[PDB]
Amino acid sequence: ISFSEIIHNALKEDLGDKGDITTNSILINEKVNFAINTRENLVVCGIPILEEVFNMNKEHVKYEIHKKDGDITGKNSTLVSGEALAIYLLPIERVILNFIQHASGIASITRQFVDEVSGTKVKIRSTRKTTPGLRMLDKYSVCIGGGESYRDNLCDGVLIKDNHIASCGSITLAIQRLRKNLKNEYIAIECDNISQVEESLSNNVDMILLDNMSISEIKKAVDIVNGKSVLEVSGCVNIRNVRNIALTGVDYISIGCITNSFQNKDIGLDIEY
Amino acid sequence: KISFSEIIHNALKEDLGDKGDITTNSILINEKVNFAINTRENLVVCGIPILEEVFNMNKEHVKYEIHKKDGDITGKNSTLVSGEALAIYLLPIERVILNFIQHASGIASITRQFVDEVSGTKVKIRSTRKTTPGLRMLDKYSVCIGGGESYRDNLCDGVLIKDNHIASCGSITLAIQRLRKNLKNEYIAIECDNISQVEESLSNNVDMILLDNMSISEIKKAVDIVNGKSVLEVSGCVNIRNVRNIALTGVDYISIGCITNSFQNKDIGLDIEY
Amino acid sequence: MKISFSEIIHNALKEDLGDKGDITTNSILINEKVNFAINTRENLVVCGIPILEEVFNMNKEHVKYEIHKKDGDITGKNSTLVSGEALAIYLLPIERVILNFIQHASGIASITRQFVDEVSGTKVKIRSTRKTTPGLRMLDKYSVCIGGGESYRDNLCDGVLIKDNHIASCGSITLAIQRLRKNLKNEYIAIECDNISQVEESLSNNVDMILLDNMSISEIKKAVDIVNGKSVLEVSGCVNIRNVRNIALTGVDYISIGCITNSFQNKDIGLDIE
Amino acid sequence: ISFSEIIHNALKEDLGDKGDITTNSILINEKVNFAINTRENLVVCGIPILEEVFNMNKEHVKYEIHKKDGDITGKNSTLVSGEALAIYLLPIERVILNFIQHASGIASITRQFVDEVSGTKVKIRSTRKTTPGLRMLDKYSVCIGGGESYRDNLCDGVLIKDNHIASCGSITLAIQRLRKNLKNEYIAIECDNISQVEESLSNNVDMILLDNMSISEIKKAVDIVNGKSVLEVSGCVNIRNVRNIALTGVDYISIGCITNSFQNKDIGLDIE
Repeated sequence: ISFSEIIHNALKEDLGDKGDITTNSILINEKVNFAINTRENLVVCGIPILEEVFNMNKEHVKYEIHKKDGDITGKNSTLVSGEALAIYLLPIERVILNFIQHASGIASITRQFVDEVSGTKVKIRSTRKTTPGLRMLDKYSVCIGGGESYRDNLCDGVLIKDNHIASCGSITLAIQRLRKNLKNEYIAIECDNISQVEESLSNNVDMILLDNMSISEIKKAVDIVNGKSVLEVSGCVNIRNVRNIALTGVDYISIGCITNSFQNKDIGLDIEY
Repeated sequence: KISFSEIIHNALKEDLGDKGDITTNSILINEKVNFAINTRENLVVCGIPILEEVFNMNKEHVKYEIHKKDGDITGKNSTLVSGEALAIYLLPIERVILNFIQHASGIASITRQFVDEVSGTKVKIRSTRKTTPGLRMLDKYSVCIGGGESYRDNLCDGVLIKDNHIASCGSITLAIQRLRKNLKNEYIAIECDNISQVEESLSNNVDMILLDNMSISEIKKAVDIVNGKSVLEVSGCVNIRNVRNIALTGVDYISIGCITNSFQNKDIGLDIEY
Repeated sequence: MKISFSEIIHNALKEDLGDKGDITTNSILINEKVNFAINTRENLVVCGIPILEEVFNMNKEHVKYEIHKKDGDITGKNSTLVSGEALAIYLLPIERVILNFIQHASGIASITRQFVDEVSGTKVKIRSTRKTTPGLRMLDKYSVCIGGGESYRDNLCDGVLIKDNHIASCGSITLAIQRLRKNLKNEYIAIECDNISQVEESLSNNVDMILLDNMSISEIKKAVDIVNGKSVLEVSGCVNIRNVRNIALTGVDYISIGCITNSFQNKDIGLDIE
Repeated sequence: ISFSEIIHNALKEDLGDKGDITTNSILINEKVNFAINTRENLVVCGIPILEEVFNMNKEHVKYEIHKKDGDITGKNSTLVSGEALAIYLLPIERVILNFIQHASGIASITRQFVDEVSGTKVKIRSTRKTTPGLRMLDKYSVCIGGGESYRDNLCDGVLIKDNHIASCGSITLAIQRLRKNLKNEYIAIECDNISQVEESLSNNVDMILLDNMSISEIKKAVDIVNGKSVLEVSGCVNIRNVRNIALTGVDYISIGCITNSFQNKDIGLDIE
């Protein structure tokens, strides 16, 4: 997965054409030892972004990676250390930290959900309710946290949604039109009641997504589906009920709030003398 | 003025790539639908210009009316925008439009929460640069829609001497003397994390002093020591349950990282009739 | 997705308006309203109108306009492309940006149209190259299409074109094609040749498309004969307008011309104010 | 002058996310000797862009600079040579070549006009009719060709135009407003007739630009101005009349056509 464009855009928004007027008006040739240090427990994510950014400035930053993406670490853990020309380091500090705090926030909440469905068959998935401009970083971070993804975007998978059904008039017609136009594509469909589950099953779809159903309804869907289709539960599922959802027998749980509405992790850049 | 045209293009490109929306394009032909963008909870509306801009790309196939504008405070089940569209042009932009307005309103709404809680004091709530990568300006705009303010947009448009400047050059006094030699007549703000640093900043006649992660006790002391000679700002992720006690101290600004990261997106949906 | 000019628009605005904006306009004008027209000063193929639309649309409260010609329209001297009413303070700072775009885009569309007309009644299509203006690859290729031309590929990612320098780097045409085929199964393969021997060897390897780079009319005629319609044939180079028809009648499929996206004349178009 | 952003945007439009699929599918560790060679006479310009691009890939490209910006050179002249890993060189060939061909184009035509006004006091200037996104490269290239620039953009100098006058109603009013609002700015005004020249003089402007006047009107303006303001000519300036214009006694001639509607120079990358 390439991060080069998002890195550029993050640098550009913070550094513009004039650059860092504070740093540049104070520092010349000072060299500093630094450390990227966690201020809380987290699943590490975003180190490749930090590497790509430091690697643009290879003559001016020397560094050592102590933790790789996916490592679980405690408070006060040094993720990366090294030495730099301060005039090259301080202007990129906030861009690097904002990336790894965001990415580690996603990896960490995801891992909390994955740990809580441990010993069931279920995999946690991301959705498309991701931060604008960071679709791929967000889905990558969910994967580093132990989750999966059905598709990256609207181009690489079929998912017939509530609003497709309301627009064409029926699940049956929607699947009919799609089968004609697409070459034996894997079909996923969103259902918000049991009658839609039954209709989706009549049409031999590959995957059924249960949207905002009660646990009793989810169990009924599991029963009627009877292993003839993949089943996924969607919504913002909180940490206190994801296990009960998992134990129904569904295959996947997709969660919106692991990629929006989550806590960034507190990570800082500490500089010596 | 602020433009969103690039962040919109990048959001569209990441979701629609080169193949377009394969699901919608393989199912819909000429169906027309009535739609409403409806809130599912109380919120401060923000991001409407983004919706307008995306909708304006398909003027022939999307007809709409705005019912609420940015900054409007609205309730649950409120229609922000309604209209009529060729479904084949609307469904592929639904998630992009909603991700934007959910994010923007989340920020504007948390900001307004903090703004209301320091009501009856002089305090203004400010954004920081701990914004979502690629959305610096949307995020700061959204804080402003919510009743907040901003010291600077980025590293180019204002001076702010940090812990790491002080650490790299060795002293507050050297940093300021060098900055003044290079930027005459420039407004100077500096981050302090103890009283000694507040005292040294004052000797140097700075315009603005940020108190970074100081205790309520230290802040009250800083206010007494500063004696109105400089602007005073408190900076950190402050609980909503503690923000007012900080505002009662006498400081001028409170900047809060967590109104632009670590906030709840607002719940807003696209309902199709039907 | 439809082509987006939002990024190149922002960079053109930023380079001309910077952080201080238009100091001349902002220091003279207040609330003055003006009728305006964007008028051609000669014959041209209209190109770049969507850019003009996007810029005007950033200032919708302060600029009211009507489009009278669309991209691809062929129009005469003293033709009004767009007219309207604007607060002067908002129109004058974007004048030069908008004019530079449409004058550039229309210059490309117009020179292309010239080459297209001159090969009329042959099977030949005029193609763009990658010898475009830096930062305007997509605008330049778009403007060639507006002018009746076509494009093999947008850039180095979306088609194979084995070049003189590939052949020189690996040692042979046969080894280059073999390696590519090993790595990209069923990729359409184009290769540039600068003599008949290289055409013969490319044909032996069953390539889909052969480019003739700076060959004489005599060699081009020999190539057409040897190829015998078994590969697509394209002539590439800065053909003169007075010699492109001759090339077209040899029976090649395409002519690629570098000098329709560089070294062309901008069209003269102005902003007239009452 | 920074070229970093323009480099980035040129690389981005040509290499995107997938990179160079032809090069990456044919080559691996092949190393090549290369030369960036002129196919015609020119004023060299854009070498610092080539240097900044190559310096991104320092491990993969070694190079020698034979000609610097402003050097006048002949057909078949090697500007830069060296050795590179082919897989790193070929993907940036077109970006590097388009920059130096554009920049050399501007510097070369600028120099032609400069040579033609030689022995007069006149300086050739650039305008703002530059290629979109290349304002600074275009103005730099004009300077390398022996020209000058009044301002980089609308922020760093004042120029009262025809449309400011049409919008506010008079030269006198426009200048009066500007002097209140701006702190002692150098004032330049565009005039398309002698009445406007006269009015600008009574307002003690610093510079007057004569927009598309006849040689006889320009001479009249030189006479009336009498050294009390800088005089610049803009308009239908071609190589065959620029000296006549220069001999009138004006100070500057600004030329739109040296930054748009000019010939790129033919330069190529030759490999062994």
